Amino acid sequence: GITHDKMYKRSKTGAVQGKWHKKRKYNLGRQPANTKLIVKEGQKISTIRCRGGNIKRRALRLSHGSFAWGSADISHKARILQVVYNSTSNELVRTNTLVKGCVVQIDSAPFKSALSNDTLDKEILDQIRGDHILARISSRPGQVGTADGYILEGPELLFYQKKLAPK
Amino acid sequence: MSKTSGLYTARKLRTVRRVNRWADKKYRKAHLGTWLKANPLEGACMARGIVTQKIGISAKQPNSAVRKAVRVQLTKNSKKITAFVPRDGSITYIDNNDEVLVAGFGRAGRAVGDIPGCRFKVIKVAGIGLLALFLRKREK
Amino acid sequence: ARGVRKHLKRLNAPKHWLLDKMGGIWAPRPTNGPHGLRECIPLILILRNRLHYANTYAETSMILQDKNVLIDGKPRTDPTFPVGFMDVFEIPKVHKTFRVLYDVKGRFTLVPIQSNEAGFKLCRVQKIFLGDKGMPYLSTHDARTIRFPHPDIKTNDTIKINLKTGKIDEWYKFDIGKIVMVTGGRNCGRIGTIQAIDKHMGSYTMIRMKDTEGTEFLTRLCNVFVIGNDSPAVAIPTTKGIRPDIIKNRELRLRSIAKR
Amino acid sequence: PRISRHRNSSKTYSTPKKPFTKPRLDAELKLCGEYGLKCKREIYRARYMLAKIRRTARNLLTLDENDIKRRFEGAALLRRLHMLGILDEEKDQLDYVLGLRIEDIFKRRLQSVIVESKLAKSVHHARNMIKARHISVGGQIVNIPSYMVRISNTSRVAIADTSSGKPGRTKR
Amino acid sequence: MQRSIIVRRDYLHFVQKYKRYERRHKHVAAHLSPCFRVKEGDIVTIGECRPLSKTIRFNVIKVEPVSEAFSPF
RNA sequence: ACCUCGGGAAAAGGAGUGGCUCUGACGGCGCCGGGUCAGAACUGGAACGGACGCGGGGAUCCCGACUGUUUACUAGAAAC
RNA sequence: CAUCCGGUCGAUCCUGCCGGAGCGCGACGCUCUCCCCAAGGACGAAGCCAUGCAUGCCCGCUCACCCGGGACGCGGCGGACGGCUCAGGACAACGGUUGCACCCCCCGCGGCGGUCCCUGCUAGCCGGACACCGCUGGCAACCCGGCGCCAAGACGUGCGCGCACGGGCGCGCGCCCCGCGGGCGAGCAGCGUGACGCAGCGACGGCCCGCCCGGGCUUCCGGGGCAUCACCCGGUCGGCGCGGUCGCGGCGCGCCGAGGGCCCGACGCCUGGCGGAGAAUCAGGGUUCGACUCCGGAGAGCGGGCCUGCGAGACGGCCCGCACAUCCAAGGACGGCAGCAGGCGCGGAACUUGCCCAAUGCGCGGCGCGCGAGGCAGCGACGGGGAGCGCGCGAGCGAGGCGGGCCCACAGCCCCCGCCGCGCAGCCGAGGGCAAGGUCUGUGCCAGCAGCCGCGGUAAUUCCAGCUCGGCGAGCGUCGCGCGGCGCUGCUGCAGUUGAAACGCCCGUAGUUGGCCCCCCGCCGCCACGAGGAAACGGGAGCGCUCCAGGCAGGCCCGUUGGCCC
RNA sequence: GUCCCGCCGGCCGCCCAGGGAAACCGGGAGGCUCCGGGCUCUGGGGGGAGUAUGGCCGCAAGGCUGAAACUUGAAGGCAUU
RNA sequence: GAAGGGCCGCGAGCCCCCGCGCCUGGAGGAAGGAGAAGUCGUAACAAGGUAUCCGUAGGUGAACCUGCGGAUGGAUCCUU
RNA sequence: AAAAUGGAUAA
Repeated sequence: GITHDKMYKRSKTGAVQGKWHKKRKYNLGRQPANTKLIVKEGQKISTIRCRGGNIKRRALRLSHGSFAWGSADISHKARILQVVYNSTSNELVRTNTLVKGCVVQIDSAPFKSALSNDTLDKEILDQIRGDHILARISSRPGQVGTADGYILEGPELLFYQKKLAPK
Repeated sequence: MSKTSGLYTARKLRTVRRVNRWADKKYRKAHLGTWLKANPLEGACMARGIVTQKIGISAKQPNSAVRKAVRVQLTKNSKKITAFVPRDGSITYIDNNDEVLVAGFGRAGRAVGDIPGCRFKVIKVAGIGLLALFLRKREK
Repeated sequence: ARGVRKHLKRLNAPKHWLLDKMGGIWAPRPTNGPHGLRECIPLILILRNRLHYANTYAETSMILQDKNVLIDGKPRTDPTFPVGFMDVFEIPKVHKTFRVLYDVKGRFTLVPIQSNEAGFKLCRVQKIFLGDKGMPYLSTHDARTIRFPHPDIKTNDTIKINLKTGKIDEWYKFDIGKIVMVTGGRNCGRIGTIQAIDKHMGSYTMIRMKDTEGTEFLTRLCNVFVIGNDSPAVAIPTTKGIRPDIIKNRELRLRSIAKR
Repeated sequence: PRISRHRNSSKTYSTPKKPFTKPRLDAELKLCGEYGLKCKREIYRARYMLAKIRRTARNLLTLDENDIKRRFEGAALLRRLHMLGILDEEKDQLDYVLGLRIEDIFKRRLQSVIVESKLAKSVHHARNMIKARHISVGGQIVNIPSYMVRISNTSRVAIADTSSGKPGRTKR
Repeated sequence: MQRSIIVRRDYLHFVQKYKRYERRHKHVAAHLSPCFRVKEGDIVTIGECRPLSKTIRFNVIKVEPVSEAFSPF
C-alpha cells in the first residue's frame, strides 16, 4: 500500500497509462512520521525496519536538540521551547510538529553561558538575554529520529524575524 | 504517379501503401477480421454440428442435377449452415438429429462448382468417416 | 525474480567456457567467489570438463570435500568455486603445478608454471578508495582487497599478490612501453605492446596494441592488463599471442589428424 | 525443459517446383535404373546436395578472386570433393565443381563403387548385398547401401569379414 | 515556464523498406537558471541530471543565439 | 434524447450548509471606510434552508403553435 | 537458388481476376515392415478440479527407556531459485545504449579488526524460560490449554582499552577561468574540530569496507492498428519547501506560477496484443509469424491488505471482501493443479494418477541426502533421418521368435554372438491444366463427378464397377492457415484518354520539394573503419554416430579438439 | 505591300521519329522493364454499394466522407470477320 | 502493556449515477443475392421503330416518360 | 402512319 511507483501517475501529455503490475514492496511509503514536541512523557522514537537491513528512527516525539552558534560555535544541548513558521504549512507549527526546516525557540539558559564575550553576534547576543533563541531544525526527525538545529543568524535571522515581527 | 520521390517522404510513402493495401480484396478479407467473425466454422479447419434436415438443391442451369445437402447446426456458434453430403448414395447413411463434422470446400469458403447455397462438406457422420462408410472400410 | 537467481541454464552459459549443449539443460553454477561470472570459469568445469579428470560431478565433489585440491594458495573445497585469470589452479597431491591464463582463442586454458612462479599471482589495481576509515586501499579483479597501497601506484597499475604471503611487493605502471595482454572483446587473450593510450572525457579510453609481428588490436582501458614491463612476469601460453589467422587454424588442425 | 528439444533436425528432400513433367519423370526412371535407386526421394536426397554443392561454388566462383574468405571457404569445398572423389587432383579448382551431376555424385555410393569392382553383382544384387551385410570397407559390415565409400577407402572396399559357416541356401 | 526550457531534438530516420528517410522530433525538458538568457529559436546544450522533475532531466550548460529577426543540431 | 439551434434546463442526478476562533482578498489617503467574499482550525447525542419562506421528477400519446380571451352565479377547453 | 500454366470469343490482342503447381504447420480420412531423431490440453475455457506427490536438509543442542552417534523437538540454512502459463499491459513491457556525483544488496571472496566514562563489572564462562516430553485436559474433526521438568553456537544482559565512535548535526574550496592528486571527465571524497546519540559490535569478537551476484531507477533512440479517433491534460506542466522511500523524482503533501502535448496524428478507443534473440517462405527488395525451448516481463480463482526476511505485496505464506466449493457431531471447521500424472467442461485438436536421482544441475552437510527441476520408460505417421517388402537362376538373408552378452538406477532398446526363423503395400488419379486407355459393362442432365474449364438427356475419354495404366510411396489424399507465385501492392517495380481510377476550377497553410553560384571550417546528414555488445540460431573449418538426420567429439592427437563469421 | 523572312505567347489540322492491346497521341498518350525532375489526387475481378450506419453541411431536395455481411466467373477495353 | 476503542490512511465490496466498448431478441417495413423451363409489358444494343446517355426537377403497374442545361462514349470530322 | 413477342439444353 501507500505506493511511490509512477504507474499510477498520468504521463507527459496527460495520457493515463494502464497498470501492468500489482504493487510491490520495492516501492513503499508509510503514514508520515509527524514529530510531536512534548512541551505540555520522555522523548520516545520508534525504530522502523527498512530495505537493506538498515533502520530509521521514527520520531513520534522529541524534546531536546543540539543547537550550534553561527560564529563562536558553542554547540549546546538545549530544550526546544516552542515551534513557529514551518513555511511548508502554518498548521504544522500550530500542532507543534518538529518537521526539519522549522524555526524553533531554544532555551537561552544553556547558551547564555556564552554571554560573557562581546562583538559576538550582538543581534543574537541580545536574543541570548531574552528567554528564547530562534533556530531552524537541521536534521529530519522522520528518518534520523534526532533533531539538531543551527542558530538563526545573518540575513535569514532578519527575514524570519521580519516574518514574526507583526506579532 | 507513385511520385513522393523525396528523400524525406518515407513517412508519406509508408502510409500510402498501408492505406491503399487494404483495398486489395485478398488482403482485405485476410486481415480485416470481418471474416474471422463471419466464418460459421470460426476459421477452424472443421467444426461439429447436429443434423437438422436433409435438403435437395437443384444445380446450376447448365448442369441440371438435384444435389443432395444436409442443413447442420454448428455446435460451437449455433449457426445454421448447409453442407453437401459428398460422393454417391451418401445421404442414406446420414440421419436427422445426428452429429456431423463439416469442413471447407477448398475455394476458401466460396461455393465449389455448381452447388447453389453450399459452402461446406460432411467429413464424418456420427464419428464414423463418411469416406469409410462409402469405401466400406467402417460401416454404420 | 523476487529474490536472487539460484540456477544457471547451459544454453545461456558462455561460449568461452564452452559446455556440451547436450547432457543437461542446466550447467554448473558460477557460484559466488573471487572472479566475476563474465570473466571466470567454474572449478568443476576445470576439473571435469578441462583435464577430463574425475568422472561425475558427485564424484568430483567427494574429492573436493576430502581437502585434496588447492586454489590460489588456499585449498577451498567449494565444488564450483570461480577460477579466473592468473588464479594458480594447481594440485599438490597430483603434483600438477599450473596457472590459468587466456588463450588466443579467448578460453583461459592451463599454462604450467612451477612453485617459483606459482608463489606470486599477478593482478591489476582497478580502484583506489578510502575504506575502513581513512585507510587508503587497493582492489584487484579477484577481490583481493589489499590495504594501504604504495605511493607509486595510481590506477590501471599491476600488483604481484604473493598468494600465501598475500602482500604487494612489485608494482608495474600501464604507461606506454609495458607489454599488455588484452583480456576483453575480440582480441580477448593475445599479448602486444602499447603503441599509444588515448582518452576522451567520461568515455572509454582507447589503448593501441600491436603484436610483435604486427596486426593491431585497440581494446578499451578496462580490459587492458599489464602482464610485464618486458616478457611474461610468470609465463606466456605457448601461443605468445600470435593469433594464427583463419586459414592458418585449418593448416594446424589438418596435420593434427595425420600425425595419428 | 528437456535437452531433447535442442536438436537441429531438418529435411534433405528437394521436391520439384513442378511435380508432373514427363521428360524429367521418365529420366528419373532411367537414373533409377542406372544406379538402382529405390525411391524418387532417394534421388531427391542427392538432388539437394548436388545443387547445393554447385550453389556454394557458384557463389565463390564469382567471388573476389584469390580472396582470404574465398580461399578458406573454397579450400573446404575442394578438399571435400578430393577425399570423397567427386572432384580430382588434376582439376583442383572451384570451376570444376559446377560440372558435377546427381548420378556423378551417386558414383561414390556403395551401390555404385561395389558395382565398378563387381564384388556384389548388378545394382539389384548389390543393394541386396549391403542389406544382407556381405559387403563392407571392412570391420563394419555395412547394412546401409547409402554409405558413400570415399575414394581413399574405395580401394579399401572389401567383401564382408564373414560372408555367407551354415549358409542360408544349404542351412537345411 | 518557471526555471524550465522545452527543447525540440529533431533527427531524420532512415527506413529501409523504402530507401527514403523520415523527419522526426523529440520534445525534451531542461532546467535553465538565470545564469543563461535564451529565446525560443535558440540552440542550447543540455546535460543529463539526477531526475529534477517528472520530465526535466536535463541542465543547460551551453547557450548560443540566433538572428533577432528543421535544423538537426 | 430532441431541437424551429434559441431552447430543452432548475433537466435528471449528486455533494456541502450551525456556533465560535482566526486568516487572505476589496478601496479612498498614511489615516479612514464598507460588508461582501474565499479559506483554515476548534467544537457541539451523527446537528446546521434546524421556525419561516419554499419545484416532486421522468418516459410517451392526443389536440391546440405560443402570451393571451370566454359562458358575471354549474363547462377557462381541444372553443375564440 | 530471377520459370509458369487451365479459364470471358466465331476467332484475336488485352486488362483483369478465378483455378492449379510448390513449400511450410496443423486438423482430418484411409492406412502403416523394422530401426533411429522425436515435438506433444498454446489456440475468444488464465474454465473447473477428485486423488497422490512436486523442499526439505541437517544435528548446534540428547538425561528419548540400545551409544557417545542419534529419535524428535528447538537452533541453523535455503525455501524469493527452480517448475507453469501468457490474462493484463499499445509511448508500457521489450532490444541496443547510458548514468547513478540519487541508490540498495544474502552468500562466497579478500581486507579491516582499540569502542568512551556513571560504565556495568564475574569472565575460570553470567541470567531465566524454552519446546520435545512427564502428568492432566477440551472437541466430531481441525486443534490447542494448563501445571511441572527442563535442552542449546537460541535470546537477554553484560569482560571492553578517552585517534571512544553506529547513523545523523554546526564551522572548515576560491575572488575572471582552468592548468596536481585518495581522487575524477566533472567540489566528489575523506578527515579533523566543536555538540548530540550513546549507538552497532561479545557469555563459541564480529561489527564493518571493498568485491562478487545482482535488484531499484534512468539517458539517447527504436518499440501495433484505428481520423466512421482533432483537439487534448488538470498533480496534469513547472518552481519552492516538507515529508516518504533503499534512493531520485507531484512520489505524496502544502504554497506559488500556467503550463504540458499535437496533422512529424496528439487525445481517445480497439486488438482471437507478451516482447525480443528467432521461425516459416523465399533471385533481389521482401512478406507473414512471433503461445513453447534461451533472454527479459507479468500472473497464480478475482480484487486487494500485510507479515518472515538481504530480498515476496509470495498464494504448494497469511488476512479480508467477492464469487466458487467442501467437511460436519449443526456447534463448528477448511480450501484453490496457469507444477507433474490424471480427470471434467470445451473444442477440429493434444499422451501414463509409471518409475527413479544413476546422470546434468541446485539447495542442504563435508564425511549423502532432498528434488514430478529432471533422467528414464509408456503413449506419440507434428514431423525428420536411414534401410525394407528381395536378389538371382542360383546364392542367401531379416521382420521376427529363442538364449546369452552388453546396456542399464532398474528393466529395456541400440549393438554383438550363437540358435532358429512368420518379407509384409497403400493412397490416389487417367478429357484438359497434368503424368496416365480411344477398353468394356451399368445408368440415362437420374445418380453422381468436376479445386477450374467441363462430363452425365440410351455409344460417358469425366459418374457406378471390372481391366489396364500413371503419380508418389509406409505413406498418400482431404481441409484450414501463411509465403512464393502475384510489377494481383509496385522503394526497386503499378495503373489512371477509352479497361478501374486527375478532385469542375482557383486561392492557399501544414507538410513535401526546390536554379545557378562562393576550393580548402564548424554543426549536420553522410563516407569508411573501429572498439565494445548473450549463447543458442543461421551459416561455417575439421572430426565415417555403419551411411544419415545427428553430435562435440575423438585419438596414441594445434597446450588434441570443439574454432570461426554472425 | 496591310509584302517576304520570321521572333516570341496562344488557337488548331496533318503527322517524322517514338509509344501503346489497339482505336490511335505525336505542342504527348514521345523521350520507361535500356524503368528514378518535383508536388498532389485516385484505383485494385464483377455485383452488393455510393448501399447501411456514424458524423458533418443544407430550409429542403440532397451533397461530401463512407461500410460490411453476402454473392458470382466472368464483368470489361480496342480491334477483325 | 492483551481484548478493545478514537482518528486518518491504503483500500476491496455492495448500491446508485453516467459514459463507453461489445454482442444481441423483435411484430412490422424495406432492400440485396442466389431457385432447370411462372405472369405483365418491351425500356436498351441496327437512326433498336421517340439518337443514346450525364446533371436536375416533376410525374407513372413496371421497365420507363416529359421539361431545362450538357456530352458524343452519334446517325454529322464536309459547305456565304 | 401503325408493328409486340419467342421457353432450357446440347448441337
